[PDB]
Amino acid sequence: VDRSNFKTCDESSFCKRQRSIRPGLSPYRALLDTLQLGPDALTVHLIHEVTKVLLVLELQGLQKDMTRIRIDELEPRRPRYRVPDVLVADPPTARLSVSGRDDNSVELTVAEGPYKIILTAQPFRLDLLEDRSLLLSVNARGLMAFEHQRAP
Amino acid sequence: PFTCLDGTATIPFDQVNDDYCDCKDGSDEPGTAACPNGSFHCTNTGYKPLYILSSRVNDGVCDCCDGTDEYNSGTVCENTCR
Amino acid sequence: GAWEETFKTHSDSKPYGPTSVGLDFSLPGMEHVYGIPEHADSLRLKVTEGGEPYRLYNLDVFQYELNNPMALYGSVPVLLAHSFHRDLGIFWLNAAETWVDISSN
Amino acid sequence: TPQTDIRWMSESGIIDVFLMLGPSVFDVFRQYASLTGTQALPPLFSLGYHQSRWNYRDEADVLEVDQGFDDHNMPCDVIWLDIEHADGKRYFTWDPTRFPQPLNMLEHLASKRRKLVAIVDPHIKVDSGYRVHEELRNHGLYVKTRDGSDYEGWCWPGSASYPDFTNPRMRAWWSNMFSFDNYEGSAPNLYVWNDMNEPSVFNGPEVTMLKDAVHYGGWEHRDIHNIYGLYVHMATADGLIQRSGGIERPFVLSRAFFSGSQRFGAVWTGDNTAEWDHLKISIPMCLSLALVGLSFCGADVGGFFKNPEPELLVRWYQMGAYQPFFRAHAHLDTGRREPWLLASQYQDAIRDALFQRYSLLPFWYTLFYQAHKEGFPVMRPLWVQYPEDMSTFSIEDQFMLGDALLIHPVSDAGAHGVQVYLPGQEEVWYDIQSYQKHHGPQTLYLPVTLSSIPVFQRGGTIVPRWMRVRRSSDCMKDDPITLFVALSPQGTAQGELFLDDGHTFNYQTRHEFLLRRFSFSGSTLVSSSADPKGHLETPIWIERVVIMGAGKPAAVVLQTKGSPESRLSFQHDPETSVLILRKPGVSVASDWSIHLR
Ligand SMILES: NNNc1ccc(NCCOCCN[C@H]2C[C@](O)(CO)[C@@H](O)[C@H](O)[C@H]2O)c([N+](=O)[O-])c1
Ligand SMILES: [Ca+2]
Ligand SMILES: [Ca+2]
Repeated sequence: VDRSNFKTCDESSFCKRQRSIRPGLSPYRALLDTLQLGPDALTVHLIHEVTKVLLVLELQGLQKDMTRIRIDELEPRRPRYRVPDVLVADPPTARLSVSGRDDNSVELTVAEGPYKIILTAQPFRLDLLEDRSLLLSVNARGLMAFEHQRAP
Repeated sequence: PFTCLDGTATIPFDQVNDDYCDCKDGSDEPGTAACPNGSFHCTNTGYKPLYILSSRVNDGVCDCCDGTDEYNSGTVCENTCR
Repeated sequence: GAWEETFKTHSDSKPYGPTSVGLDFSLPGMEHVYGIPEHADSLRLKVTEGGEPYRLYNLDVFQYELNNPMALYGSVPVLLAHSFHRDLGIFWLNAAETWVDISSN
Repeated sequence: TPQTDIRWMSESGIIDVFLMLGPSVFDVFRQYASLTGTQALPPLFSLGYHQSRWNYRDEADVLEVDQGFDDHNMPCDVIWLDIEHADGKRYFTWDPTRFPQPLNMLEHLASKRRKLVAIVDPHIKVDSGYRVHEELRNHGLYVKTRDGSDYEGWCWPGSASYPDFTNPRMRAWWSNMFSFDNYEGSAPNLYVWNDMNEPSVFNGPEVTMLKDAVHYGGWEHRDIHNIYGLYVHMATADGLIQRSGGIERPFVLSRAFFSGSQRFGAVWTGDNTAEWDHLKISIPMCLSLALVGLSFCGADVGGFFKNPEPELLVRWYQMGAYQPFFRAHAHLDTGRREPWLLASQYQDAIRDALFQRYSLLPFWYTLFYQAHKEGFPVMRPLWVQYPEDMSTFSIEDQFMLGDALLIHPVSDAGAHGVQVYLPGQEEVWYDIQSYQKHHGPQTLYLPVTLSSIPVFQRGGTIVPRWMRVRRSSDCMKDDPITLFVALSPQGTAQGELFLDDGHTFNYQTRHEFLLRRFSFSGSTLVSSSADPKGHLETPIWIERVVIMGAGKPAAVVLQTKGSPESRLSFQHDPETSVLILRKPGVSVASDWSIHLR
């Protein structure tokens, strides 16, 4: 039963860093001034409040009642890996619409409903609903962590 | 009519080798693969006879040296009783 | 260990430094989650609060043991949540070493 | 108030997550399947029984094993060749003393209508006399280190290099290596097992490849690790397709896998142990794989490490007979445990388990066709079929095959009974051995013997069987079907049956297949087409109908398109309410109906 051959989370330096982040107030916030509704996606800039790192959230409603969330750096020194050959097709998208807005929130409707996505600006948060039933939240515990590419 | 070797029934002769198992001992299907406990007799003319499982009739595998167990399976068996 | 890092006697030159990514998800109404093979563990996934997270990293583990979250030979980063009222799934499309924490409240 | 939180932490790449909103679990199956695809339809033979070990000695040993199955009347479709069949673990080769004429061995197995599987691992012995190594080295297709040199690690042949399967040019090379001209000694009845494809590296960190090795495009190994095995699996399966001219369906078993691996064949749970708790854990492990799309799952029957006692081996065959990938396999230093080497009482229960599996192949094949078309798992937790019964949400000593069969294998030494939870409000369940009907929901105490496999058929379902068990599935694939109709409390039932040639892509490229719907209501059994696009030349016919839960009719009438109205003889057991309709004799491609007057 000698498992010293394999790392625990503590012996993995990125696991130890990430897991040390505990539930709390997230330092990320969406810049609703940068919001853009494209043909296939909604894109909005995120920012780390302390480090001022800029990320890009790409939000997509998809056919068959699915949502895709992709986050990358806005200006990366080098490209990040995106998994190829696993998806059998470029997933067919459904149109998003802004159906509600205030100073800290943007409500998005997937096609003509009943699915909605609430993007909270500060702190950054995503809520997914069918009508008025909350299905799922993203970054509700503030555990989002994105280590940007530093000088090598 | 025909009666099983174990007396479990009596059937018209059109149910002997009719490719459905009607006797508990398999005796109504000596020429087919219909009974799970039946046997097929390899005559093997001029040589040693052989009994094989009914499940090996027309399975596409040559079990008798004379090839008579494969008569409607798409496998053509040569005579190898030599 | 944020850049150059050693484990036992093996050295990772980590030329790009720390680049990890992470994100949490809340599933109101869900008490039962399943999936993320491969682990020699129960069908209903356990909470990881007092121990190790589930690990997804294809590894050859000699004489692996039962009822633990060690990463085994395959990794499918897909989690299913089931309740009386609904079913949901999360598909985390990432090919790197991935750890998964699960907490119930 | 109850809530579960999930946190994902990855070493590199972007954040890329799909939220699949259901609302039912079958909606989630369809959602995920539309993203990563569905289970590849296995060739029928690969759903039979596989006999393997590390290692069969030589060609004579393989042929003795083949003859052993026939001499002891046990079915088997495939015999497996582990790493000792090659020349010093140089893959795509044959040991010149022990496997000098592989074409003859494969031809002997072909004459028994059986297949062979050979292991091909993705590590390549560093050896200037090894043509595979020379070509990959000369074409620069190996994983590299930061200084530009080819990576060298340790595995079965000693020092070995690792092809860069993330490079599409490497995968095409690999696929072409499986042509009958390149893989000398291979033949159409030879299939492939990809092992150690994590990749396993004996002198590497955590027995795998260094994080900072470099792949195609400059990506680090830390970026790509968990799809390395998938690329091996994919390239191998494409190679088995290409070598046939695009006609034959592949069969590839892989140890490492990722999302999407279901498109390329089967997986198994690796090196388990000949112990009772490892037998038990095969259910939750394969159930967790089924839920995420990998339906073609299994565990080594008898355990890989150590020697199972005869009772444990019996229970493992019974368990494995009702799991999707069904292979016995064993470590180099274990005793031989081909199933006829045990005492007769253990042999008889193992043979009974094999017969049940072979009889159920039409049912297995149809479940895999539904997995292939819809993305629905073959093996299912009870909560998938009873999503509102909260007492099933954790069950893992029991599983379902489709919606029709509930299985509770014995997994304890010396057990005198099992406790079977039969779920469902207004549901009935038939013990397929005693035909006893049981109403749900209840926990039934079922006494067992060594030969017991607790299996129940759900009321409202129709299960097709080949009751003529032969030596392999190729021998059976033109045989007539027996239909097992389990009547719901409303006197209804339904089921499906998929048929094709058993091994090609003609079902898809030429629509050469049958998909039949069988339905019972009122007092009539009806067969109709569930897909009119499918036509198939086949001699398969309906030789028998077994109806559970039925009274004695006064007469039984069959009507078939193109035929006069016919009368069928029948047998009824008043104790078990089982009705057997004798020899309907109708082609499985024909619409027909049987009326119970
Ligand atoms: N060259 N170095 N020498 C060396 C010799 C012996 C060992 N013991 C390991 C025993 O574990 C086997 C792992 N099992 C693999 C592979 C198969 O056993 C054969 O292909 C297959 O049967 C299994 O199904 C498959 O899962 C080791 N070592 O490093 O452990 C190194
Ligand atoms: Ca007859
Ligand atoms: Ca024959």
